[PDB]
Amino acid sequence: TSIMAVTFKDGVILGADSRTTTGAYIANRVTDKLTRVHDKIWCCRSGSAADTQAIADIVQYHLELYTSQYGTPSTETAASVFKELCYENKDNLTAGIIVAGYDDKNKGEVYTIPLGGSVHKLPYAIAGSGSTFIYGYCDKNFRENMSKEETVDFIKHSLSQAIKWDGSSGGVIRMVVLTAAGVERLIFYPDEYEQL
Amino acid sequence: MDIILGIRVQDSVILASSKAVTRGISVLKDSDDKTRQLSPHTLMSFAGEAGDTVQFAEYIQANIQLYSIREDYELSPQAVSSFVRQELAKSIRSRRPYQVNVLIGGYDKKKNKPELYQIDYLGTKVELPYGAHGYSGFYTFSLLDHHYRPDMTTEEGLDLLKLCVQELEKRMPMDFKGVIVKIVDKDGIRQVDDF
Amino acid sequence: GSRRYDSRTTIFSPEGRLYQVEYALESISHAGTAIGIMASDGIVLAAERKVTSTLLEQDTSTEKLYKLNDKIAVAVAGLTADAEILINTARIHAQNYLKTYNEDIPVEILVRRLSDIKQGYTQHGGLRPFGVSFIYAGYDDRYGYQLYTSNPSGNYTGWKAISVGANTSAAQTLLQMDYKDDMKVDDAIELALKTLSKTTDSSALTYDRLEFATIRKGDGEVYQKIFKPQEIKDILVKTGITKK
Amino acid sequence: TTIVGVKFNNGVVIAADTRSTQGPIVADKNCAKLHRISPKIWCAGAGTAADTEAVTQLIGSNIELHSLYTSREPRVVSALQMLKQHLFKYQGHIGAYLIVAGVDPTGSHLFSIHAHGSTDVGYYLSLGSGSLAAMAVLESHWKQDLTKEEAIKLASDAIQAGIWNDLGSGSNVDVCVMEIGKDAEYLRNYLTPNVREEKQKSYKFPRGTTAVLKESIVNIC
Amino acid sequence: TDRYSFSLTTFSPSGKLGQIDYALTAVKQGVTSLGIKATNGVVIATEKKSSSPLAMSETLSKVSLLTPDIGAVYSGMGPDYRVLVDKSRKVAHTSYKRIYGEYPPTKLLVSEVAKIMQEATQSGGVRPFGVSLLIAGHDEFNGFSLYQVDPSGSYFPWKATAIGKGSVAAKTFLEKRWNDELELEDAIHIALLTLKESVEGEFNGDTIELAIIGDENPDLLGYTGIPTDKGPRFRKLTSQEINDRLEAL
Amino acid sequence: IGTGYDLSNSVFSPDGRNFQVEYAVKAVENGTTSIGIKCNDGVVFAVEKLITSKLLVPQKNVKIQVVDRHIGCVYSGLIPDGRHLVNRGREEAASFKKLYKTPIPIPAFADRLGQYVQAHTLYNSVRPFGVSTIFGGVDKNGAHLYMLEPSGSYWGYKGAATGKGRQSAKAELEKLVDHHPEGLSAREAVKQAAKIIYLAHEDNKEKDFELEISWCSLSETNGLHKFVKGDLLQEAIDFAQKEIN
Amino acid sequence: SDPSSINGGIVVAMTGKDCVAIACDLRLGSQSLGVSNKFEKIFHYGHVFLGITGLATDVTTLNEMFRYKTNLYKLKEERAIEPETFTQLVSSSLYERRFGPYFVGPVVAGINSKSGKPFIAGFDLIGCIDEAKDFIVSGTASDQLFGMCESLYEPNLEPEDLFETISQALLNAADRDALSGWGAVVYIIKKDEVVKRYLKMRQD
Amino acid sequence: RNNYDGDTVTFSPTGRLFQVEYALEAIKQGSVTVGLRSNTHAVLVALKRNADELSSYQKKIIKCDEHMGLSLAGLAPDARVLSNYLRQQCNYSSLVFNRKLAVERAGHLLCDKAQKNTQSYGGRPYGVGLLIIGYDKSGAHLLEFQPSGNVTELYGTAIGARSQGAKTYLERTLDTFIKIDGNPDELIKAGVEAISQSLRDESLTVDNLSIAIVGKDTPFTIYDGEAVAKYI
Amino acid sequence: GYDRHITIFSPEGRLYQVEYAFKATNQTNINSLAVRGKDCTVVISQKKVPDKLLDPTTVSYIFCISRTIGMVVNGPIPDARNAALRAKAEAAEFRYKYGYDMPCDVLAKRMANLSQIYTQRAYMRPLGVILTFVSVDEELGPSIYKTDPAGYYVGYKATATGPKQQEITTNLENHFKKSKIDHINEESWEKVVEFAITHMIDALGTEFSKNDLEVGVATKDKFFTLSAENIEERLVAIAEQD
Ligand SMILES: [Mg+2]
Ligand SMILES: [Mg+2]
Repeated sequence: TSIMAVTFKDGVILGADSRTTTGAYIANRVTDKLTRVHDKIWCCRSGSAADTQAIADIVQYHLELYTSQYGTPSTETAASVFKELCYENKDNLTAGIIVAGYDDKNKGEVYTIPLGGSVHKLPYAIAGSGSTFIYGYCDKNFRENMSKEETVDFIKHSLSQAIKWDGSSGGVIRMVVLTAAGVERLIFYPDEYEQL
Repeated sequence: MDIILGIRVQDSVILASSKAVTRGISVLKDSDDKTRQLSPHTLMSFAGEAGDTVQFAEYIQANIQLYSIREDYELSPQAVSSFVRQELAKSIRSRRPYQVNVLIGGYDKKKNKPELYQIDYLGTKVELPYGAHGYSGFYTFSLLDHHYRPDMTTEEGLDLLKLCVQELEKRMPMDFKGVIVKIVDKDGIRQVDDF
Repeated sequence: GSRRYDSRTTIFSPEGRLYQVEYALESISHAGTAIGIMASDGIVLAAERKVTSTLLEQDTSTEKLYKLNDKIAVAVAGLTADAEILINTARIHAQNYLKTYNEDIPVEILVRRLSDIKQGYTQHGGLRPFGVSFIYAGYDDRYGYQLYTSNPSGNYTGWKAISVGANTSAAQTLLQMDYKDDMKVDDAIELALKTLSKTTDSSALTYDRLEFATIRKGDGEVYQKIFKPQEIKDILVKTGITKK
Repeated sequence: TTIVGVKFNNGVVIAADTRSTQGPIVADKNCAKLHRISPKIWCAGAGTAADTEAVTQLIGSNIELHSLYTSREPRVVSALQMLKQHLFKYQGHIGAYLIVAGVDPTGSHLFSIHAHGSTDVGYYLSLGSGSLAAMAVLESHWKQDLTKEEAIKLASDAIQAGIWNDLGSGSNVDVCVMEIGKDAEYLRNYLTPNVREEKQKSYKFPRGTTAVLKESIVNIC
Repeated sequence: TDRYSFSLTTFSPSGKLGQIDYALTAVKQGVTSLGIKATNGVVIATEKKSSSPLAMSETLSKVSLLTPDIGAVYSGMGPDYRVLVDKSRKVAHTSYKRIYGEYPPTKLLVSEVAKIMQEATQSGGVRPFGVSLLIAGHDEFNGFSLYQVDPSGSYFPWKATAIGKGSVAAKTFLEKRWNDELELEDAIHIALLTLKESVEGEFNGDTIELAIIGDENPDLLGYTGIPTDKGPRFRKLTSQEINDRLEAL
Repeated sequence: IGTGYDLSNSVFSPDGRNFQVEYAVKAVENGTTSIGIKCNDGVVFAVEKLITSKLLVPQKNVKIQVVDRHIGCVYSGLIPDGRHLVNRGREEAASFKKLYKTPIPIPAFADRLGQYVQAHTLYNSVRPFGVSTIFGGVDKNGAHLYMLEPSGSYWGYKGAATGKGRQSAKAELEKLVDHHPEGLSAREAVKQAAKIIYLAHEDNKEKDFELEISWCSLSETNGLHKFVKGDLLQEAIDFAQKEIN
Repeated sequence: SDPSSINGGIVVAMTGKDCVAIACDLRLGSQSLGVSNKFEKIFHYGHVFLGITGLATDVTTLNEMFRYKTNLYKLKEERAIEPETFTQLVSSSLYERRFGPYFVGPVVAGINSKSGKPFIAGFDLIGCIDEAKDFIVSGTASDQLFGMCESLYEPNLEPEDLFETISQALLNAADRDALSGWGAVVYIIKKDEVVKRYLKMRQD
Repeated sequence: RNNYDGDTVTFSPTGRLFQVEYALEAIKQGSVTVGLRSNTHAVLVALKRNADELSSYQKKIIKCDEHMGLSLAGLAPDARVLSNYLRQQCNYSSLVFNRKLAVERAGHLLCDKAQKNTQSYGGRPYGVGLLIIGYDKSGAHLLEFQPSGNVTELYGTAIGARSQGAKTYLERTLDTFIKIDGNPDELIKAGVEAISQSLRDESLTVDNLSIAIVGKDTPFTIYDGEAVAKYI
Repeated sequence: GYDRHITIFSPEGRLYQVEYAFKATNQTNINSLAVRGKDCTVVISQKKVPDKLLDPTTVSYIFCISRTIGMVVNGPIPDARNAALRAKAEAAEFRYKYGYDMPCDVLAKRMANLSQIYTQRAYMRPLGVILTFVSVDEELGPSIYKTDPAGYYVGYKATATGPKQQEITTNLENHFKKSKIDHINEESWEKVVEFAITHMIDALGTEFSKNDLEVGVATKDKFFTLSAENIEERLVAIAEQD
């Protein structure tokens, strides 16, 4: 698993790979690791697929109820829901979740929830198996208030390096862009990022 | 383990139980009766883990006496055996099972027949002309398969039990300090004065 | 709160009687007539089916005679639903006794269990008692053939021949006039059928309006014969009450 | 076992083998592994066969109740969600790995569920022991806009690979096709390539060969 | 805090259960429904009384499918019938299908619903069901059958009967017009006549509901390939079929 | 047709009313006067505390209660029921903040209190609340002032009043709404609330009284709920004492 | 040790033309020490027979429980239970204790009273239904029984040939298992007749 | 009044709770106790009531902590339950937070503990009224608690039969007793004078009087028997 | 006696508490109507704000249950908000457990079953509210389903509820008897809103301003309430009509 979420001027972009493996076997090479918990609040998942999917389902239920009761929730609200779920069930959960959301009040925001349930707000967050390999690179290339195209290129480069070095990551690069215009889905095939 | 033997002849049922209870490296008692009278015509011998034996035996005894007082009737040995096997089967899957193996010797007055039932702590029950629990079977079952006859008398069964006790005392490392022998027949349960 | 609406079903009258027990007994007095007769070679049960219609299917209907097990049967007077609930519980208790002891349950034990359930309903819980009276016909290897009666009060009794339901006093008087300790199963069938035909509220006693059953020895094996409508018609025309 | 599912332009097909193994011994040489959740939503199970059967029966009963309550056609996503939540509630202690396909008012659907509660979607899926051979065939012969017959042949070839090359799978192939416009068609024993050869000797014993001690009639009426 | 742990239906000094009789009264004040058993099928029918023509008739189904071989109709309080049908559908699975792998017979499902209604007449803080049920069914061992269940928890079989407002006239009509050799279509026609006698408003395929427990419909199964499995015998009649059989009358 | 429909809670009279709720409303009408005024960027609460005897310690026995750090609540009627209600509201706000991190919105808190009070009118085993509650505060959407009735009915108000002098207070509130379409200042709202309390005290002029004021404003209280004490309290009380004559 | 391998015992059911057969050994023992040679492992409810191998206490408990359930079934339905319905009941009862199972291997045999079809089925300890037409085996000598049946069996044979085949299979499988033997019983079931025969075999 | 005095769950047409009023009347029948305070100390004086001359005078003052206590008027067991709850609350404060429980917070807790009985069906409101004296970080405090739930902080008050005498005396003597700082004996004498003002045909005896004193540099202390003989 | 106090049967076999809840439904003295468009559904309700101290934006009897389902309530606002919260919770729970949005008729059936439980259990009294759910279901289309305190629920081509419900119902009946169709054959939802408002004006015989109406419109996968400005625009478009 190789997931990340980067905030830029026009909003936020979440990127991930599509490789889910059971040991050394490519179980699924077309996995959508970006899950939508609200209209403009998405999450990248890593770890136990069942645990992450269950947490995402429960968060989506809670956010739909929050929308029906008190209107659109902020990104911090979904982050706190994820945090409470992961912390109060830390003894039976193995999930790392990067929650990225764009609202008109706070522009774009990225929170990360590592194991143990902790929550940390970052301008950009990286996680997953391959994340390690692209730590330094990201720290050497990330910039504040980037444009959409340069942010896409940054995420593409980082995920391509992670895929190339990590055997647990691969497939295609899936990105979801949350901006004032709405939600955009981008897919980048191997021939694009391998040639990089 | 303890010596628990039983034989069913034509006219009675004979049960033999070791007299020795030892805790640690010391033989604590040499005159222990490992039997509980369930009904005036049904006796039960028991052996197993310390504590569980007496508790389970007296529990079964209290239940049998309650049923006898309620209905003014003595339960058949088959019904008592089924009751005990059901209790043990419920026990083994409880939080802490009873580790007690029992021999039920009874005289069915409705059939005028002697009945011997062997039940292990797991809830497995059988009707046998001769039975034992633990290592006693390994020695006594050959002798019973050879000598036992269906039309034997009470004295012949006592002789067979004495032969079994002699073989046990000869080829066993544990000193069980002899056995107590009890006969159940139409006149009730009685204990042999000296064996 | 809800105290004002509490009927207090389990209370004593100033005379020392349970209101709901007497009222359920009255309800049963309006129900059908059930009669059991214990002859030296069997037991017979006969009941009067209240429901009457040309379109009712009497073949598949059994509102008054039910099977507790293979050796015990019951006749019910009163509410059919409460009766079926109690009969299901009785079957369950009988099968529990069988599983525990590998022996058929004695009749008195089952009757006492049902009567204790009824008593518990007339002492705690604040619920209405079952408006049902039971006539138990059974056979065990200790007391042989046995005929018992139970009422919503939770009390049970044993009888040689007894009836519950409607017109209890007149039916009991007729039975006491025509009962003998040496009679057989056929004489008991005749007596029960005559008592039903003489204590019925309908115009005439037809096969559609009644059910019959016999616990016999036909071997060393008892048998429960639940009478089919045609067999009921045949026993009716044989005794003379009806005609072919 | 070897179970596969392949989506085609107007529906979805599933296929499986017919051999249940009690350890290294073939218990049933023709065990149908296709179970019906809804009249138009089927699935194939692998792992603990009793667990697969039980979860499929439970989810099918609850889905029938849901359809009678809502008066609507059952949805494949409903079976997916119910199965996933039930399997997750037991943290994988129910060893059922399912390939669930179906057709509903929303279209054709094909998913796979793992015993721990994980779910994935795709056009071609394979589960079981021989799942690797089948998956190889699926990666070698799959294409977009498959027809009904093409998807049927692809699933049959995947199950054949799982049968011949994997010891856990064998015997015949069962297929179930679910189209958008028609009723689901269940082909039991679609292919029969492992027909047993005739024995060299008939072993009919001469009557009286067995030593009989005592015979008696038992009552059953 | 629920403190209604005492029974609401008690015995009156006259020997009657008041709430049960009141539920029977509410049933008698309900729209007339009827059932007729034939040689090869049973027919259930009722009137789909609409308060306003703005309401859609299909949105109110008085005939409900319990099992593929068992349907039911009612007279009395609609919502109680709906919750009873839901509980019956649930008990048909949780008590018989999830244990024996088959749908329950008619008599057992009727007994379960009767147990539910009896508990309603005895449990604490609950009124009886103000509904009478006509349940038609078919099983392989008892053939075809038609049962009637009352609020008291009693149930009884009927060759043909009716309940509701026009219960007495419909029942008297059915008594004269029923025979043991009646076919399914003849029973349908007789049911149409009886219901027509019990209707005051419009009487067409859009105002009355009718269903039949007859032959198996393999086309209504949804899947093919298993010869052992057969189609459901319950089938609700379309408005066009009802109108065709009415015009033939 | 019938009688005794007013002896049990949650029992509908033939007209369609709940008489126990109206009896609770009668109990709140007997209580002292309490008002709330919504300004531009906050709310102000004021209450009259009847000086039963001069042995009472002044400035004690406070009536206004704080929920979370941004909600103020006052109530007229049976004070213990008001304390029960504010305790339940504090529990609701704590749960909301625990799960969602953001302080509970005023409409959400109002709906919570309303559902609680309404559930207290669904069962004959519980007595309806004997208080009418004026509460509110400032959230991300601005200022909000709510009034909640024993029936479970609650509404958003520009100004609210309840108690013995409520009518007079309500009249004065309307004058404000008539004479200030642009809105009042937080300090001006406090002064006007002091005035309205002094005016509505005339119905309860039998015994002496003590005025208690609190406010929650973005500019003057930084969004938090704070009691008006010290120099501003004396300024508002002098304004009211001058305007009374 | 192994719960299923403490008491031993074997059961085998087979099918022939309008008939079924079910045979079982008579041995009951505690590991090596055989304790009883009168432990039958085939029971009958109505016209459906059920053999049970494995832990003997669980065998007896399941026998009593299924007797209970079939008696209640007969009282409620006013008819005897059919082999398919009883197979589904056994499966559900076995799965009801999935996380605390019964160490048994039930085998159901019979002839449906209405259809007249010979029916046999097998279960594991958690209720998985093995509905094979040829033969069902269970017990400690499951591999020996599998070999004997796969070698000897051929379909559509008369009840006498079926008896000979199943008896030879059971005997030659029990003579290769230390925990089986000590006597054998064979039931031949035809639509309206059930014959029970004891077999003579080596007693070691 | 008539059909509205069956339980605490029913309001009257005028909006009254008659069971609570009957509990207040039960308080009124109880013996008279009076409390007063100064900025340094707080005193609670009480007259215990003997049923007959052979009966003992029921102790009407209860110690809740080393800094707070109360005096009761009415049903003794309800006072016991309330005082035990207050003891547990003070103990919880001192144990969990190393902090003496504030008198105002204890009053709020007693208010809620009384209210939880006056709103739910079943049980009953408490049949006792309490006067709580304490000395915390905010100084001396005196509280009057009624089973309706209304707890009020006062300089001086009294409850019981004919308590209005001592109440009006304390109202008249406010400026005097509110400033008796640095001397406990004079405040005790003032409380004795009040409880004497509220007496009919009775005289304060060494057996009838009970004193409780709290304040700065003084723990909550009870004086019974000869200890009160100095103030007779 | 006490058969008029709890949900038990009277000697006539009638539940008086249910009838009294029906009577209490009209306590708000507000009328509402619902109509189906070609691909939309419109609910109109009388918005009455008597006291000027009220914040008129906080006065509403229409609730946004889910993204697709809207619900207008006739009855007191406490029970209205109770039913609203329960319906929102049920819709969210359905979406979570079954993986798709709760249909309109399904939510109506659930709320009607809850009302039936209230009608058969003594410890709970029925809610004195009549609920009208409206949506554009994917399987059905424009959907209006109404439930009452009796546990009864049914779907309508168009419906009305309130004091003058009879008049509005008769008006809608007349219109649909003239047009002989089961929906308003208009593509745009604004014109359907205008139609509903015009027929409410005709039935009630009174004129409305933009402060007297609440409008809820449900279209495919979105339910939304109209602002006062959009309501005034619709009223101006109506005034310029014939
Ligand atoms: Mg292979
Ligand atoms: Mg051997």
